[PDB]
Amino acid sequence: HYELPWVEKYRPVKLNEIVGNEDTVSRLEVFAREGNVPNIIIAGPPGTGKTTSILCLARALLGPALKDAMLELNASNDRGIDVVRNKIKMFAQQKVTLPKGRHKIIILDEADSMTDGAQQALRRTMEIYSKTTRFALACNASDKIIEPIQSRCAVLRYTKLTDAQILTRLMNVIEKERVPYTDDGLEAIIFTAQGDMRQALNNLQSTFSGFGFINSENVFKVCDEPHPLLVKEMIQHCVNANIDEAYKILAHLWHLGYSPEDIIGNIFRVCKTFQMAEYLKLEFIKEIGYTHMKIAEGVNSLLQMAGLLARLCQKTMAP
Amino acid sequence: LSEFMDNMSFLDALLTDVREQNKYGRNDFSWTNGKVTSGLCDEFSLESN
Amino acid sequence: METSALKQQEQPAATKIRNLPWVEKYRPQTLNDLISHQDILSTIQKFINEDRLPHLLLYGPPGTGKTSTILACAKQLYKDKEFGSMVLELNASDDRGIDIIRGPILSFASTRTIFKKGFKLVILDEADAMTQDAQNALRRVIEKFTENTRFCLICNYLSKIIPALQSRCTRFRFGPLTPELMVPRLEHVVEEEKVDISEDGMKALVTLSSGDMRRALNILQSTNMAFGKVTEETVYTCTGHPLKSDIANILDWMLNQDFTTAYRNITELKTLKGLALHDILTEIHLFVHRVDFPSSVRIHLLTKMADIEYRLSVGTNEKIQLSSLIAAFQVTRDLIVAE
Amino acid sequence: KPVPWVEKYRPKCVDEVAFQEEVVAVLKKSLEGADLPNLLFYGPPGTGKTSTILAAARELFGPELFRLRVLELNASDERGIQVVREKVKNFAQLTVSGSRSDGKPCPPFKIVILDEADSMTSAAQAALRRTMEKESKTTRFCLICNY
Amino acid sequence: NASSQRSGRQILSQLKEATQSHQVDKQGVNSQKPCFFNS
Amino acid sequence: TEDMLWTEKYQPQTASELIGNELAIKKLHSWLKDWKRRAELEERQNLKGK
Amino acid sequence: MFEARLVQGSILKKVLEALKDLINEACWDISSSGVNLQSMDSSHVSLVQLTLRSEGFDTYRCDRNLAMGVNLTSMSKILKCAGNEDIITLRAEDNADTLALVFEAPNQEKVSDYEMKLMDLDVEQLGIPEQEYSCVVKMPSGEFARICRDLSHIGDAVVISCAKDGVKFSASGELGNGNIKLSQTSNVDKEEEAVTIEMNEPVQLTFALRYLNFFTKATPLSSTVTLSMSADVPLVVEYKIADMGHLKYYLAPKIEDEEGS
Amino acid sequence: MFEARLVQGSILKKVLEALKDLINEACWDISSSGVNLQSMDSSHVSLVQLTLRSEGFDTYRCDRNLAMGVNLTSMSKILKCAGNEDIITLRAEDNADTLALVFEAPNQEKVSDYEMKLMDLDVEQLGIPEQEYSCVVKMPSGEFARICRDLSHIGDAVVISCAKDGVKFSASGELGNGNIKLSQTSNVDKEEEAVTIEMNEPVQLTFALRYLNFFTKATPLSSTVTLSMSADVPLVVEYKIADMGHLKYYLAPKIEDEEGS
Amino acid sequence: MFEARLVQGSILKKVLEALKDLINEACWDISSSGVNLQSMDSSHVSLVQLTLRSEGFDTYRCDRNLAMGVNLTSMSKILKCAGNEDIITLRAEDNADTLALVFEAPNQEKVSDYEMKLMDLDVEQLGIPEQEYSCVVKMPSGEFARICRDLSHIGDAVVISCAKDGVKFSASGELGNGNIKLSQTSNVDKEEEAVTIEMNEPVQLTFALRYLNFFTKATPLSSTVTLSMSADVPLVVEYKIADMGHLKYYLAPKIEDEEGS
Amino acid sequence: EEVDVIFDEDAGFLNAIKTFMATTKRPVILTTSDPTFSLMFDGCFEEIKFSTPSLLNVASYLQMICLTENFRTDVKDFVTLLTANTCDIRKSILYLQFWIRSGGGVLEERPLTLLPKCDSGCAETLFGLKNIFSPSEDLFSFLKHKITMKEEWHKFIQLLTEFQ
Ligand SMILES: Nc1ncnc2c1ncn2[C@@H]1O[C@H](COP(=O)(O)OP(=O)(O)OP(O)(O)=S)[C@@H](O)[C@H]1O
Ligand SMILES: Nc1ncnc2c1ncn2[C@@H]1O[C@H](COP(=O)(O)OP(=O)(O)OP(O)(O)=S)[C@@H](O)[C@H]1O
Ligand SMILES: Nc1ncnc2c1ncn2[C@@H]1O[C@H](COP(=O)(O)OP(=O)(O)OP(O)(O)=S)[C@@H](O)[C@H]1O
Ligand SMILES: [Mg+2]
Ligand SMILES: [Mg+2]
Ligand SMILES: [Mg+2]
Repeated sequence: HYELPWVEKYRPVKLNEIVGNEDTVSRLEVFAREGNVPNIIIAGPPGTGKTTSILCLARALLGPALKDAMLELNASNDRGIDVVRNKIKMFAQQKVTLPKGRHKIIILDEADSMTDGAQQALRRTMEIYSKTTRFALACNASDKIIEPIQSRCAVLRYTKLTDAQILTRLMNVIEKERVPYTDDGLEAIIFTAQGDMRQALNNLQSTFSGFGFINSENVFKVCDEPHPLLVKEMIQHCVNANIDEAYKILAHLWHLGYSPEDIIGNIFRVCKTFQMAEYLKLEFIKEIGYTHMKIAEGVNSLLQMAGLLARLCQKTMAP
Repeated sequence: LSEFMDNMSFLDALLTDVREQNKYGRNDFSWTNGKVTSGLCDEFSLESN
Repeated sequence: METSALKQQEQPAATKIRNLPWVEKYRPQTLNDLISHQDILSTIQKFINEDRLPHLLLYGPPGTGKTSTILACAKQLYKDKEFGSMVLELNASDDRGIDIIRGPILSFASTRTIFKKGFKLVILDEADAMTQDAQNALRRVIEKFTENTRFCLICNYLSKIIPALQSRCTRFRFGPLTPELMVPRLEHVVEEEKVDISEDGMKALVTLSSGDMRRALNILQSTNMAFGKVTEETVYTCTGHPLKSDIANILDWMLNQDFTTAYRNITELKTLKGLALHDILTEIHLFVHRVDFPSSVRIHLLTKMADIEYRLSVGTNEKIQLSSLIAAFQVTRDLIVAE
Repeated sequence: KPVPWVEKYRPKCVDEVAFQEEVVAVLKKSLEGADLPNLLFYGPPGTGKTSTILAAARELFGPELFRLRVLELNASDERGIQVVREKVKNFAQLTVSGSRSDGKPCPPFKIVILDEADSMTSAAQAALRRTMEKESKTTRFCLICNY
Repeated sequence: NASSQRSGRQILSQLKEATQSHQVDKQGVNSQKPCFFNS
Repeated sequence: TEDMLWTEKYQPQTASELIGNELAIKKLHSWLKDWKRRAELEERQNLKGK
Repeated sequence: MFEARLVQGSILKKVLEALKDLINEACWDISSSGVNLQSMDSSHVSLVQLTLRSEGFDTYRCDRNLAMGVNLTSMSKILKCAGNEDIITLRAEDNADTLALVFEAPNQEKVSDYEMKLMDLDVEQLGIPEQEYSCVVKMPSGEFARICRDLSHIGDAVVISCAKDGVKFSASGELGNGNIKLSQTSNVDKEEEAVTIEMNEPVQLTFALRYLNFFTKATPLSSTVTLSMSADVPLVVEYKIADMGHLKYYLAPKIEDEEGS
Repeated sequence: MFEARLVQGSILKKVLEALKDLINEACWDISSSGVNLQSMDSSHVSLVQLTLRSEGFDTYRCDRNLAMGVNLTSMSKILKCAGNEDIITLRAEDNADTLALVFEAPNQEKVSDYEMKLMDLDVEQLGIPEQEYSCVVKMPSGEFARICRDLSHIGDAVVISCAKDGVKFSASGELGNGNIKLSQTSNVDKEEEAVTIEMNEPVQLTFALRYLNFFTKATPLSSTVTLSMSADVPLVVEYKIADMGHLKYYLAPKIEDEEGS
Repeated sequence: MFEARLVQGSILKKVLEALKDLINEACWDISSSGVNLQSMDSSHVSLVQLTLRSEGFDTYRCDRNLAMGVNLTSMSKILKCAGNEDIITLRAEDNADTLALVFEAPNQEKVSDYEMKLMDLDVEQLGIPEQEYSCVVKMPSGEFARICRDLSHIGDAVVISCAKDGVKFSASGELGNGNIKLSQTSNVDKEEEAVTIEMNEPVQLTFALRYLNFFTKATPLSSTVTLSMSADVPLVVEYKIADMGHLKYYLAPKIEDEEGS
Repeated sequence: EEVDVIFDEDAGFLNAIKTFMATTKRPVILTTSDPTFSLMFDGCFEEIKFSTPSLLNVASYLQMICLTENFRTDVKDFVTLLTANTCDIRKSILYLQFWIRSGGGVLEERPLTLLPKCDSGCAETLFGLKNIFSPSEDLFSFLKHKITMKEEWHKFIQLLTEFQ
């Protein structure tokens, strides 16, 4: 009777339903099929399917013994120095009977939140006990993991999902959930989720639960981003070097309450796929990045935004 | 070549880098230190990055 | 620890004979009593009434009414006899590290309710001040206990929440109040409070507030009790904002006279009014788009003032930056005037 | 053992700062009522704002309770406003009983003299606003700036 | 190892006689590696 | 049908099977050979005493 | 304007070491019926309900209803230097912000006057009606203490199931699951107490280890304790004090999910 | 299915109390002959070989000769709960990941089922070969305990010397010697106190004292202890628990840095 | 040629753990009569007097009056290596620059000789008025220790008011005033025990809490302690070591102010 | 192992191993990767330094481990693989195991005398570049030719982001 969220209702249960990162998922498929998995560290942006991949790999490796031979430690658990000293080492020393080629799996999700002392301790208990237990860790920023674990693991790289893949799985969810839609809503959802399947599914469920129809207007009424047509008209006026209309639209955006950060983010995201010349795109990107670092450093007012607008306008009128 | 290397200098100088360079030592090729061993305490970072 | 009793009886604490807290005088009570963001409130009430309430992310500029809104939702969803057994509210005042997520949050989200069966609610005020690892634990607490309890995160800046915590929730922005529907609140309070005010006072009140009622009422009562009358001059004196006539005279000096006389007059007025260069730059920037300039002049002025507002942040000598601000206009528009 | 010259010949009480007429008058009116409101002094450096507020603190309190009941802080702390807010919270939470043999008991509010208040970002400024509103009737704030 | 609790009193009272004395088992299974630990 | 990581599957049993750092491993091997000679000499002295 | 006399300080020191870190702030409500304590854990997972009569006191007298609260750290720290056999006095005014624990002499030599500062915190009466329970059993304090020590000593989740045969205390932990079975026919020899059952339908529930451990700090209040557990109503650990009053301990069970197919 | 029934649980409690801080983990090899526990210590200087034959148990059934390894910290924390007059059941399957200890308490029906997990021990079975020892000493165990105490105050290393009149336990110290001579006390009332020496030839070896104290802490297990000592072999300290089995302690001698002439 | 011999090694450990923090440089003054300590606290608020006579020592020798200064952290590390039952010799020379602490072996293990430095900054001559006190009281040591530990959690200053009824240790602070009174005799397991008072007039004074916290560490010095307290002269908390000598700690009161109007 | 790793639970570890230094009769070995621990530790010990091994020798050994698992390959790919891992033999061996046991990346024949098909392309999958590009595409082939389509631009941006 409970509405399971479409993130958890339509999570993949096999490794052949994962879209994106075809080579790494194919290697995970062959390692789930044959066995003898190495200690893996999967790194990538949020939402690309790392936890789902390691869960499906653990399930396909273990089977009925998944309740006994798998120990899962997320960021919501303790994962302290004494936890690594006692619980993980005791699970590694535990005797579990498994078929040939199958080892126990200690999943450690979000190794970024693992403190450096716990990693320093986890080195040797990862090293010696590899005859019976195996380690599958996952992170976003692999630099937060100390170098000894990266030495003790195999580093698998996850990339941002290409828009075709997120479109295909969005269509799969829609055809399995009879969602009424138009192609404008598809483009709006793909825009609001930059290679993030979790954000796309959550936004789609939110607009279908809110308004019941999938078009651009409803999606930007629920996601509530600065509208990409307004930002496209900004960039188009600045291509023509019309500072008056561009500042008119940006004053409209500013008076709607959008922060400097997501305004310059949306300007960059629209400007990346804008239809103009390569050199003008390069200079536009350079000035956008300069202004974005100015917003990052702490100065974030309307004056900086309009100054970037003036620089983008003057890059056209000056050779 | 000069134009490209000018944009590359622009990218290093007036664009933010992902990981904050010279965070624990100074810039490369220096003999002050650079043997920055990783952390050794279980207390969390609590940083405001 | 604690820190809730002081606020809890700080809100009903007044002299009631002499003090006049006009901000606390007019407060919303329920969803039908917050006359703003009707789409958001109707959507949240429809989510509640269908028992399809998802994880909420209430974000926006402060003073727009997020916490009172979710308090109204919590009071309407659960009665007073089971409010403490079903609603868990936390702020950033009780910050001891990342153990707040593994403490009350993880224990409360991992058990049923006690007395009356139902889904519980977690309210987290100021969630952007939470560290990245504490939020990385809060997303897992959200993921594994989404059926039993729902999470409502109130924050001020959306960028400081991780993409996963955003992607587990639906986002609702409390935007600023359009000045129109804001003005009826001001005329209601002046008609109740018997205050002398002109239309320039209303323009100043809707300009400095930039879409809020709390600081608007603060400015209004402060100017009223300090002067007895509310006009453009008295408001910008009580607030201590750059007066429009002063910025107009600054622009006149930069646009008519030579370098040195303009420099001396501007420096004299700056030390006379205590007016910084950042606020001069902001108000002159607002002034530039109103005064009819050519496109190239407008572009050049905007670029130069953006550069000066960047240079002022790193902490140089403001005297040299002020003289360069004068130079930015002397280069183009006084040359065109001489032409 | 000795003190620097700048803190030595500053005026001991109010009305001894020259060239100011109405500021010291309103300060004396506030001190006669034994209630200093939240105070903001702006002016160029080396003018006497710090001298005036320190003289007012010495006049309203006793010299033996002068240092114990005021707290000088700067807003340019490198660790954000969390350390500043925790210092203000610690100072406002601690209460020291005082007695003056001159004949006037000490007022209950404590004094936080905060310098360089104009070097403050808007988020930190709103945090300071909510901190001052939390301690409205127990601690009266002093803000020193040029702009 | 660092994975084990290695405090001063534990390591001396559990491993001093490894250095000060002989091995009771000297023939047979001796190429095996006791990783010192205390629960 | 293998249940070993390649680090331990191809674990060097002898120090001569190691690659690189030749001076270091010969120094270590000479030091440990001298310690073995000392232990054997101690056992010889114990057998001579009794 | 409230006053109270207490025959022994042992009852108070035991009821206060029962709730050291379980309860952040202790707020007693006063009435002509008696002294009451409706408190709820800061993590909002467990509740304590201490109801003591007026006649169990030496002399009880009130003038008006009032609920006063004290920080439990200070209320604990003043007690560690207490005489267990001492008569004690609790005193407050109608609108004063201070509560006085007038201490008599544990060594026939001293009169002490301690004051504690109240705080101004909201308190709402958690109006639970007395509903029926599917399984009501009795269990000694020492045995229940030992078994809670042993179970939280091995595992991190005390799984208690009440059936017709007895009460099964299980603990499935990382080290290895320990299961304990009591019975109706069993009676201990340490205090000569018999586990008797009033079973109606079999019920299985899971609770946190630490919170039961904190609940189980209350052994010297009563010789025996009552476990009341229903299929939906949370766990009740109830100590009945000899002529003094009654104590009630509510703990909501953990989340357990259906195993996927 | 491995099934063992200890008729009296105190003996197993006592042997774990004798070796609680000595050995890291207990490995059991079980066959039709009975339970054997040949546990190395972590410094690998001492080995405990405790044998309990099949006929000493009430019931016994093994279908396959097996070996398990359990950490003795867990095996120490379990057995505090048991009484001194009861029976113990050790249960395991032919291929299982756990072993169950079942305690039937002296109540009518109070069953404790502690299912302890098995650690995957990598160390194979370690034992010394059988050999005749030149010096055999039959001697009271508690009198060994008091000698071990006296030398434990005096020193930490014993230069023990066997002579025809008995074994002399000589300490080493800068100024303090704990030289305690033992003579023939065979003509005495109780055969446990009587000391008989069957030594072939004298031999001199040095031993640490903490391990001797740990070995002699098992004095109430057996009435008397046999001491087996010979050249270049570990010292054997053997206790015979009458009708339940026999336990041996193998303690290695200290190495000696002999100086050349 | 200075050689003092102490009958028990626990005396230095129990007198010196008090001197761990209050004194920066401890200067022994040796003469024909015995050993004197005139310790001058670095805050210029407290004094420590120790008189240790020769007849308490098993052996004591001296040729000329000397003063030896030892830094506070320099002997604390070297005293923890000496047991309580060890028999200690303090040895100093006339013109050399090392202080030798020769401990008897811990249960005849090995002789431990430790060396340190005896250069004093100055003799630091100080005069004691040998004044007469209006309040002298015999009261247990452990009672004062638990009074200090109870009032320590409140604040940093403690006010005492000695009257003919008894003493009244009071400590007002951030949370609440704590008050302990001592009157007439006391009922303990021993037949005789009393806070006995001989006194002229009631006086009250306020002191710093932390200084009494460092004099608290001299608790095992005696079963009971002496309190001398009067209108102006500093408070004496005097410990007798039976035949050894005596110890007297002075601390200056914190003066109070009265409102003129 | 890893003597430089001291926690607050390891109370007085250094003094304990200094007592082990003083009162040993058996060999004691210390292993640490921290160069500063040679300075902080106070004691008498023989110092042995392991330098970074030569790239070509370890590359030949890794090619060799590939051969004994019956795959042939080239030297240069393990050279850049070693360069990316800073000549770490453990990381290279583990990634080589993961890479060989997944069945190979690209089947290209390269007849060299100095026969089965070569298995070049290890460093490309090491950096995750095969998740960005088609298996027909090569890195330098993509980089040398002119980029015109939107998908090639996205591939270029994702490559540069993965390296940034
Ligand atoms: N490649 C994918 N194919 C199909 N569904 C996906 C994919 N990636 C994400 N999803 C969906 O998104 C949900 C959440 O993905 P997760 O794996 O939890 O994200 P993540 O990779 O773990 O990154 P985190 O958890 O934010 S660090 C899954 O349950 C799927 O429903
Ligand atoms: N839409 C509104 N109309 C009128 N008054 C409002 C409105 N929103 C907020 N207020 C006032 O603000 C008070 C509380 O608002 P808050 O919920 O604190 O604002 P906020 O959006 O949560 O931002 P914070 O709390 O400063 S982070 C109310 O009692 C009102 O006095
Ligand atoms: N009008 C005045 N009357 C008396 N003393 C003065 C006057 N103007 C300046 N001073 C003295 O000048 C010195 C410096 O002034 P301060 O008040 O300490 O600092 P300031 O004027 O606030 O400038 P800051 O603190 O750098 S912003 C002090 O010793 C003052 O007593
Ligand atoms: Mg995840
Ligand atoms: Mg709010
Ligand atoms: Mg100043």
